[PDB]
Amino acid sequence: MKVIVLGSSHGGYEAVEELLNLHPDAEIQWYEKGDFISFLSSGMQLYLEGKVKDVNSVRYMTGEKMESRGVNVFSNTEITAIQPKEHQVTVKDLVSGEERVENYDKLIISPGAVPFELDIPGKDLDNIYLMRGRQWAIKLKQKTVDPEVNNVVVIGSGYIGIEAAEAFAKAGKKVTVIDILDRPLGVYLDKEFTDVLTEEMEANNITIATGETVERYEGDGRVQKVVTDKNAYDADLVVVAVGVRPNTAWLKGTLELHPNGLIKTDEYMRTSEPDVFAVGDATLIKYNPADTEVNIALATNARKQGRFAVKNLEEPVKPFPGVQGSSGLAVFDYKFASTGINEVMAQKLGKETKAVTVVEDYLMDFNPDKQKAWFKLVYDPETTQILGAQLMSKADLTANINAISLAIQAKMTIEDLAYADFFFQPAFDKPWNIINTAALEAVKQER
Ligand SMILES: Cc1cc2nc3c(=O)[nH]c(=O)nc-3n(C[C@H](O)[C@H](O)[C@H](O)COP(=O)(O)OP(=O)(O)OC[C@H]3O[C@@H](n4cnc5c(N)ncnc54)[C@H](O)[C@@H]3O)c2cc1C
Repeated sequence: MKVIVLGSSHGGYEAVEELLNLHPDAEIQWYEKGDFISFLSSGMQLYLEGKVKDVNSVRYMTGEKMESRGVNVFSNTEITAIQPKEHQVTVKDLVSGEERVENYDKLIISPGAVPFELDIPGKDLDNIYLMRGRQWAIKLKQKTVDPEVNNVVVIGSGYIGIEAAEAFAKAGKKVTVIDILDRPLGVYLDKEFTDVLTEEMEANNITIATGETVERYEGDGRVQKVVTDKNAYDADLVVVAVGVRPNTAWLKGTLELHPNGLIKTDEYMRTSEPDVFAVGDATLIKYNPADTEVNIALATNARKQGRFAVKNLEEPVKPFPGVQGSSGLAVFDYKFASTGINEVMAQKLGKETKAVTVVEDYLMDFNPDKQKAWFKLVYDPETTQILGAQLMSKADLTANINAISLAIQAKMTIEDLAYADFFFQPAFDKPWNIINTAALEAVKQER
């Protein structure tokens, strides 16, 4: 049984791991069009801030290690087309230009996504950079110490844009973040959280320009200005972090795709064609808070889907359990985490919700280490089932969001969480901990 896996990033990598422990006998080929196997773009911020010195260590697998396990690794080799009925792919060795056709019994593809670019005048003056992969990581890092870079503009105020803004602010640059949306990180956090984070970023000389549409880049050879409908900003470097496009144009006509380019798959990771499975950023995933399919481009999702594709390789026997969209990040001193439905998600899905927010010290009064914490619990108005939660503090309390992720999956209610058994010891929390306290508030709001 010969299985070909496309892609060495999170989705493709975990498919290879699950093949090794479920089908040790199989002939496994692993293809990567790039030069470097399994670079962790999630670790790029630690490298840009100087926490990690060696860019080549920001990875989780090497071709050498997988070959020791009997996998055939082909780096610098691109799968150019799939011929699904005859079960063949044509591959191109990018160093020699050779093209050959390869047959498979089963094919798992995790083609991923590419950074979205602004197709505007000035489009590629020098020093308009993107943020994905090893080559961009290295170029961004060289700019961090360049004395000619004084002003950097990042377009996009989502997760990746704020990571870039923090990294260049810490390198001593002046940073402006521009976006059409009215709040940074709105996809992850509601207004009472992003108001605090905006103040924190502005204290560290990041200007946030919201509600503005970028119209063109101006400069002579290299960028010098970014002009929006409302303003013109000086820029020595631009980081475009607007979003991501599925890497699927080459699949048009071969596999069924959604209007937005995402690959259609069912709950067993099967595509429209026999024996080809698709995983990761290029697909939709079962979203349990709202019982629907949503594109949630996270490494956690791609890894779980990669293993479930291998579980359903011979028979559709194991439907995907679904996810809650859990995410977490530190922005200067604040560490936040969120899961499930928040205001932007509810708007997009047309879902009605209720919520309580508690802001108080997470340790008892007499303990001098006490610090404020913000917690918001979102629940269904009819059933009072838990639909989401967001938490933030300068203290690290983020592991508590893992309990809310499970509560949503288990369809627990505000009353279940109000009296759930969480430990107490006064160096760590209060007799009713942060989750108990917000659920107790919600029980009062519904009485
Ligand atoms: C800056 C940054 C920070 C992030 N931080 C986090 C985080 O902290 N936590 C988290 O959960 N997620 C994070 N993510 C998201 C996460 O990295 C992605 O969700 C995940 O990498 C998706 O994996 P994938 O396999 O679907 O695709 P991709 O990572 O896009 O990889 C696809 C791979 O397949 C290769 N390929 C594509 N086409 C072909 C082909 N035709 N032939 C051969 N090879 C091909 C590509 O070269 C690429 O290596 C972050 C992403 C970025 C960019």
